[PDB]
Amino acid sequence: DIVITQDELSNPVTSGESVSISCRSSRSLLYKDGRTYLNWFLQRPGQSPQLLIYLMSTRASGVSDRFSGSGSGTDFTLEISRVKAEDVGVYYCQQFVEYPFTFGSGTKLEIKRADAAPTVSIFPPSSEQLTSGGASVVCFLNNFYPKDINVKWKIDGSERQNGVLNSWTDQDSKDSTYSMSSTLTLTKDEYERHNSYTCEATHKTSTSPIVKSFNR
Amino acid sequence: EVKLSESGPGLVKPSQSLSLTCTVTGYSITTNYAWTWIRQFPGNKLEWMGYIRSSVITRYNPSLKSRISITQDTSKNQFFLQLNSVTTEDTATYYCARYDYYGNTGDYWGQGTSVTVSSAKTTPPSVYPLAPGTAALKSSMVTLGCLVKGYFPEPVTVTWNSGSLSSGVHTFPAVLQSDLYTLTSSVTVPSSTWPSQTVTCNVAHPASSTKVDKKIVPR
Ligand SMILES: COC(=O)[C@H]1[C@@H](OC(=O)c2ccccc2)C[C@@H]2CC[C@H]1N2C
Repeated sequence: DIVITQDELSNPVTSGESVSISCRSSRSLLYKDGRTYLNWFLQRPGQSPQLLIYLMSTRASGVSDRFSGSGSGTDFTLEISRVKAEDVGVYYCQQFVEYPFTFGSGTKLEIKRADAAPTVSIFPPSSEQLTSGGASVVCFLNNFYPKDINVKWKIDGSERQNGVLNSWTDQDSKDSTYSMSSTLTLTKDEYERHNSYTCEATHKTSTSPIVKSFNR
Repeated sequence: EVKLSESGPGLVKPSQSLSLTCTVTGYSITTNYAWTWIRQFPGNKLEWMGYIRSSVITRYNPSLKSRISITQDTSKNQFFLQLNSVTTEDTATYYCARYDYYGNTGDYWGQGTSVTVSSAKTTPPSVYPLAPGTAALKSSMVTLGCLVKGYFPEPVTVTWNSGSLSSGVHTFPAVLQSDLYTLTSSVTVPSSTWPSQTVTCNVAHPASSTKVDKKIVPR
């Protein structure tokens, strides 16, 4: 029914800065009783949504007074004062004037922190996996910032693109870094055809890749 | 105190019904709220599904057509979601919540229950230890891990030393391929503590009633 639109945050916010997050409604949420029925929620990485504000400007019980809401009848703003690492997550608005009570699609808050190079670790396939005929080589690239990162696999000095699956964590609520795992999966027999396996991480913190390798 | 807890199957086959239970704790379900179901899709869009109020009065999102029923069992302090004729598009995390007239939910949103709608077979993970190839810069930190391969459906829970190892852990989102998921978890500990002190990953997959411990032993 009502479509709620949220603005993207173009830029990460350093701890201690304040930031405004906005949402808009296709219809006025100001009701005949003078109250404006707009909720804001925070969904922290991996958790259920937590109500921050209802009735456009009333803080939910227990919510930090760093959060405040304002707006007219169709444009709304959540102000987060003195942002903390733990404020990272997705902020959603919801209207409560017309059924069904639709949600916006969320605004992700990213925290800006000092650049950090990844700690890179490479692991050979386990003997348990090899007995089943499989061979996964795992590389962790942990606790880096900013999120942009490239991993390249090399086998006996040649780039390998197939059989690689990557996964990235959300931003950490404590230290504001990111991590990534890259797994190269081969058969045991393919694995046994080569000797040197290399994971190479390229990140803004150095012009030269961080290279971790082992020999089978 | 006052909280809400969802339960129900994590996997349902297409065309069958999805049933979930919300148990209200601390407080009687006869208090006058809109006892609500919300779901969150992969990609994180939220959808209001419907409510029950006053034990017997309901309203639903027209998006759900005639497929949804919410009911209540006052004697158990529970309300229920039944969503019929499911398809893969009903795969989501389902939440229950308590709404009041002003839109206030308080802290009353459930933890969420993942429901996957799929014809794929429940499969427990194989859990493989990730131990470092040889030695490296010691007197500092060592990273270990666990590869959790080939399970269905989500989720798995990974802990290290039964939860005693909590700092320095990264459990990565799973990746799905050929109806099986794979995920890894890393832990970083002082080189002084391993291998002299044991490190074990504990991997639970409730959907298949399986829990596995894998001790990480040096190569
Ligand atoms: C569609 O009904 C509403 O949105 C109303 C109200 O919602 C309900 O009356 C209601 C009834 C049953 C379940 C959930 C909400 C929320 C606020 C206050 C009045 C009005 N709205 C502006």
